[PDB]
Amino acid sequence: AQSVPYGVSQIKAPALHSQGYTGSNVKVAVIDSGIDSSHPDLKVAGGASMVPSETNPFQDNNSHGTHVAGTVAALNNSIGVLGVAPSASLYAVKVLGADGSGQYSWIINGIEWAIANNMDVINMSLGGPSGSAALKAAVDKAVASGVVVVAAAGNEGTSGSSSTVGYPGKYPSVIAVGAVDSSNQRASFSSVGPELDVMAPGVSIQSTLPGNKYGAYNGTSMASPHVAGAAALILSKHPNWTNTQVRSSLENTTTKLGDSFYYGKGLINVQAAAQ
Ligand SMILES: [Ca+2]
Ligand code: NA
Repeated sequence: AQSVPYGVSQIKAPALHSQGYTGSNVKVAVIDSGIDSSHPDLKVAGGASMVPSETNPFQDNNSHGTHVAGTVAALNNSIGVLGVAPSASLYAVKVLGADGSGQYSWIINGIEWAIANNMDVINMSLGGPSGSAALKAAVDKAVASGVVVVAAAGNEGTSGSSSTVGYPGKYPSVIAVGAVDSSNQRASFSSVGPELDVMAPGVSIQSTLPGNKYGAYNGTSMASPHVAGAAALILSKHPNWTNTQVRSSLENTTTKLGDSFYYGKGLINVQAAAQ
């Protein structure tokens, strides 16, 4: 028996699945800890590792990349969960080790791989407090190249009047995603600031874990893949739309939630965005 995690329903993904739009032929790169390609509820189309220590992107030592991957694209079958874009072509771009730590060079190499490999959407459920000119140039390049780039806003909460949006989420070319719960309430951990773009469900998100398991996690890393999945649904309905058009559609059709410093534009609604 399959279950639909609440976050998939919240963003109105089942409305698109009902129409027959499930993300088919859309290439999504999950730039994270790898994806357990053996999970019965996932199909991994390819990938590459950027970790010089761990060559196999298809082994997830951390769990994170597998959980993110299941929010984007857990298969529509009789088992497990359901992803936002269950027919999307998932690619595992390993940039983080078993510790969940990476190098900025590894991340940049993963972005570059995704551009060279004609990915449609990049998800980066990662962030740090410090950016780099090379990191900015990579995200900017991916955008200029036609990629939809989505990232977690960060789990820094509030800090006075300061923005707490991490990098690369802080860059204007990236869609930075904050986290709400099932009641549309911002999660206390969710980073804030002018650079926050949209919100998605990020509290108690059930998804796939390595070794044929399922579990729930909290974080803006869990909100991000809802938006990356949403961009894959939009492209499956409108394959001729640019990344610019996908982004605008998602930002312009949100359910407004509260002050933009805390909530950005509000909650994404894929049914409205898919127009
Ligand atoms: Ca399933
Ligand atoms: Na941003």
